[PDB]
Amino acid sequence: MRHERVVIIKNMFHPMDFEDDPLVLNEIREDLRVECSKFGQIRKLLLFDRHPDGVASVSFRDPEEADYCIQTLDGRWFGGRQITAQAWDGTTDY
Amino acid sequence: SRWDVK
Ligand SMILES: [Cl-]
Ligand SMILES: [Cl-]
Repeated sequence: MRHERVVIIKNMFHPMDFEDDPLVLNEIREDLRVECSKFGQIRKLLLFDRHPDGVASVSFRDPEEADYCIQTLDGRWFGGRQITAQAWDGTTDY
Repeated sequence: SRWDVK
C-alpha cells in the first residue's frame, strides 16, 4: 500500500566530525544533494547531524527515483566511510 | 567532493 519515496542513508559522518570544523556539515549536505539530484527530483533532504549513525534522509517525487538512489548509493564510499542506503521503514524517526 | 574516497 505504501510506495516508498524516502531513502535513509547511514554512516555518512559521525557527529564529532562537526565539532572542529563548522563548514563540514554544509559541505556534506551539498555533496549529497548534488549526487542525489541525478537520481530524481528531490522533495526534501535532511541531515540528522547529531545522530550517532551518521543518518541522512532524501525524499523523491517518484518511488522509482528512490529505488535508483538506493541501488547506486548502498555500499558506496563517502569520505572514507562505507555508507548504506535503504528505503525508509515508514516508522523510525532520526 | 567526498564521493568514493575509500
Ligand atoms: Cl530540502
Ligand atoms: Cl511534480
